[PDB]
Amino acid sequence: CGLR
Amino acid sequence: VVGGTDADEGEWPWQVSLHALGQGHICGASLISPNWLVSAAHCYIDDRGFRYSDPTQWTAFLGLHDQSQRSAPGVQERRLKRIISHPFFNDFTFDYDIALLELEKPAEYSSMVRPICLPDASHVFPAGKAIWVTGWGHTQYGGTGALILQKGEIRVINQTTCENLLPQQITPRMMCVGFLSGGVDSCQGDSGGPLSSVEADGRIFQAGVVSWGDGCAQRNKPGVYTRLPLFRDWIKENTGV
Ligand SMILES: N=C(N)c1ccc(Oc2cc(Oc3ccc(C(=N)N)cc3)cc(C(=O)N[C@H]3CC[C@H](N)CC3)c2)cc1
Repeated sequence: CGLR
Repeated sequence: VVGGTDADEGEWPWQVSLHALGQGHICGASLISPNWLVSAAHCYIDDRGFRYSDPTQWTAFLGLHDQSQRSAPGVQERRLKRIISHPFFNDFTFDYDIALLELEKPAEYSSMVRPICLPDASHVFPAGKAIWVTGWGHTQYGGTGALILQKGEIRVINQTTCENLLPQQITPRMMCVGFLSGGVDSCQGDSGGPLSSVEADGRIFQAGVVSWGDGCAQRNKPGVYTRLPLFRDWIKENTGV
């Protein structure tokens, strides 16, 4: 979760 | 978003666009798991011409960049099988403005489609902290939605300051984020979207949901957001996530  | 810039493609792979049948983009939402989104309860209220509360009236676009290219490689289209408005959502004050949307089929994770992290219930996004608001909403109050996803950098405002700027309107579920001088803010159409906060290893956690504001980007009128940590346990109880 939570990065490109 | 007022005062922001074009996002890079795939820069916010948890940002989702919600379209009501025949109407185009209405609200944002955030991807939290293969099966669930977070959004704002205020987006899903029936009115006399349209059952915005009826999951079958919606399409979610994941991995979307540009509203005029909804069928670009990487974009995923999904229907909803359920909308869960917070049971304590109040129409009038916008207290508890949060909703959980169940995708009809799971999202496929990709470089363009990825969940945002959720903060634990005891986490506090501190006053002064920089965070990001994103959306396809108006780029000026009374003004036109952005075609290209916008980003804007805003800061968490002290709760007392917030309450005092918006008397008899701020509850402990709400958080002011933005600038007392205005300039950068969310706006109509950004509703339901996430605040993205860069945390200690650079991973992005959801700090809030776009909820309301008096106009957009006015001096002494920061945007008001639903806090996330307060709802971690509600999200778990309702979704398994
Ligand atoms: N950061 C910003 N500047 C900002 C962020 C989000 C914005 O989006 C909306 C969207 C909105 O849209 C709605 C459409 C429709 C239905 C419905 N079906 N009844 C409800 C809400 C209303 C409002 C609005 O003004 N709400 C009030 C809530 C009570 C509060 N005490 C007074 C204000 C704001 C606008 C600005």
